Amino acid sequence: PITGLVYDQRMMLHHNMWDSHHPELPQRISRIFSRHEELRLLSRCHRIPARLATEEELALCHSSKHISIIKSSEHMKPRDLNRLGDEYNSIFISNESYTCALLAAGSCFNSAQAILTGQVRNAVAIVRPPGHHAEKDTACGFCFFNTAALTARYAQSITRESLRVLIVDWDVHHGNGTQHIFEEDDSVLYISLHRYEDGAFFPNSEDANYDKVGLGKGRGYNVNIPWNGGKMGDPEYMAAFHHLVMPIAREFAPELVLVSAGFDAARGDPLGGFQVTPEGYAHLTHQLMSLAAGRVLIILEGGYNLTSISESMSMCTSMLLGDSPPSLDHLTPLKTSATVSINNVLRAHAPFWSSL
Ligand SMILES: C[C@H](NC(=O)[C@H](CC(=O)NCC(C)(C)C)NC(=O)c1ccc(C(=O)NO)cc1)C(=O)NCc1ccccc1
Ligand SMILES: [K+]
Ligand SMILES: [K+]
Ligand SMILES: [Zn+2]
Repeated sequence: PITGLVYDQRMMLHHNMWDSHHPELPQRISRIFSRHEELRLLSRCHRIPARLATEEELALCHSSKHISIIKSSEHMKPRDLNRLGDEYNSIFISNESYTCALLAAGSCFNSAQAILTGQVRNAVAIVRPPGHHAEKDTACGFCFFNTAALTARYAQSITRESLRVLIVDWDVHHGNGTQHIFEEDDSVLYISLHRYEDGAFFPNSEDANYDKVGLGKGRGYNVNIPWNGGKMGDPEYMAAFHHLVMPIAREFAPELVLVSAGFDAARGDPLGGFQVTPEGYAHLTHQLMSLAAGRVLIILEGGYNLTSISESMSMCTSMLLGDSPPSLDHLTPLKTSATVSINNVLRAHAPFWSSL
């Protein structure tokens, strides 16, 4: 069994012209890549080439107007780049942003293709800018195009329209864009765990609550696991996976698993305030590998402590390669509010999933 890896240094060119120290740094992906080399993980993987997504591929999820506007940023003057960035919630743009976003999506397309055609069993994509806040018609939260959602649609386009795709989003923030793109869809099961705080955490919408279960034929195929009341870690994520993510995922029986793998719930993250450990992320990865004949693609989203994300994603790759899961700490008892959250989600999703 072969693990694939895609990384292209050109995705470092997207940058914040107003604040060179903004945490969504080019060095996020180069530090992760260097750690894969130091831990001798990189040489164990099949190297998947990056490529640009095409505009027809972007149109699987995004409107013609959104694609055109972001594409035009490649040729804008600084004053226009500044004005364009201000037309979105939490976006900075440079002349290289569009190309980097194309590279991030196209890299994931090549990895999903490699997985689905049997060239590799599973794969990891070290990409930026991230994707899961991007909506059909707008950029948001450092995301221009929704890489994970696009990869699900691309995978369906090269197999069959009904290919069952699971997206697990363990970035600390809700993937509002991914939820909305698939809200009415029963072919793509979206499961997000995220810091919620009764709506007082980015992206600041009640769409992230546990009672948003999907719409129409998609009812039951949107699973929000919202955390409230302080710092969650390995015990809470392991419990949510044990009682919610994996039972629902097994009943759905995905043919492809995409992980929106932000590492901003990691211990040490300056923005997330949580303390999932690298061993925790290894155990989450190892559980997902029991799905979909092992067809798992791990896609970088957020995560802003350079050392934490480098250790955390390297631990995921080590699991994909088949290494034994590392020992976890003594798991402290579940925090009270996490028990509440799990009970709320179970109650909301019991109508739809007999295994609950
Ligand atoms: C005030 C509020 N602030 C933000 O939205 C900050 C903006 C920023 O960059 N701050 C610098 C900092 C990151 C160092 C804190 N963004 C995030 O906190 C953030 C963090 C992580 C991810 C992510 O993707 N993780 O994976 C996405 C977004 C803001 O702008 N309102 C403007 C508005 C306009 C229009 C409507 C509503 C609102
Ligand atoms: K999430
Ligand atoms: K869905
Ligand atoms: Zn995030």
